[PDB]
Amino acid sequence: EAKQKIGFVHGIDGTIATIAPAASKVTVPYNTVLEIAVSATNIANALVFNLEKDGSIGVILLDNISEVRSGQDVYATGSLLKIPVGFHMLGKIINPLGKEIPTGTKLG
Amino acid sequence: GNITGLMQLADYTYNKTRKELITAELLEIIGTMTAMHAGKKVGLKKTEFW
Amino acid sequence: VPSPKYIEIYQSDFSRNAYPLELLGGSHVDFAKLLYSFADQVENKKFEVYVEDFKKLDSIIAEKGPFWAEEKIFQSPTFQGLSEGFKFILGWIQSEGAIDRLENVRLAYKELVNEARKETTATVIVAKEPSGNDLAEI
Repeated sequence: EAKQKIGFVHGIDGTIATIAPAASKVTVPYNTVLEIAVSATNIANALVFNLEKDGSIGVILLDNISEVRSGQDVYATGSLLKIPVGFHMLGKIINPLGKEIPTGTKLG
Repeated sequence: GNITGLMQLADYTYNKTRKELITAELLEIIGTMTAMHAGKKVGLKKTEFW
Repeated sequence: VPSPKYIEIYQSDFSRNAYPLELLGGSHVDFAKLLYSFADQVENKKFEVYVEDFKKLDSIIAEKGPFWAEEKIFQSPTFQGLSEGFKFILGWIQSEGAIDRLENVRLAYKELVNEARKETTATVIVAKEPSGNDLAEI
């Protein structure tokens, strides 16, 4: 399994991130998910909110924002946001990314 | 008949000041947005320097 | 000092000309398109010349620290090895204050190089040291 990158993060403002792309041939769709490699182990998902003429991607961050730094790489999934779905979800609370939270197949 | 006149006069002053307040919030926001962009206005400046 | 070929190209328009690739960016696209236009026109498609200047500059900064944008790039003892067109463009960037946007220039001139020569690269960052079995297996 090989991932596909588009660029790195130019800057961030709290929950927001702007992207500097590499290999300007490549494009990204509008409302796709982006996976940021804060480290080789951990990965943060994000969404593409807008695009610019210069070549850049305004992105909204959804997890592990504090770990984000400038100079990190980005990858693209190539699909809209989606969550696990089905009858196997009635008894458990979740995060809107589907991550089940502790407490004391199909996608959609 | 007098209370109604006072009431409509207050309904007008309230509904007018609500509009002036909404417009004022827009002016403040657009003033901050226009000031940021005007100060942050970027140009090429392809002119001689040597 | 700056040759009139660079002054004529500079005062003339260059961005609307034909290039190997429509380049994405803001102001930093011109600093690379002008390097490519010099390398293509006056230096006769000797692209790696300016690619060496970046390789030169990566060491020159280590000899001076990050306070090298202050210095006029023409007159200097360390910049003597640089190309005049490259010096002119560093001076133009010095005037515009875009010198913090340097690596976005080399990364684009590398694209135009890799597309004109049609040489797509593939970086490798393998191990604490390399080996022969994996150098032939990878």
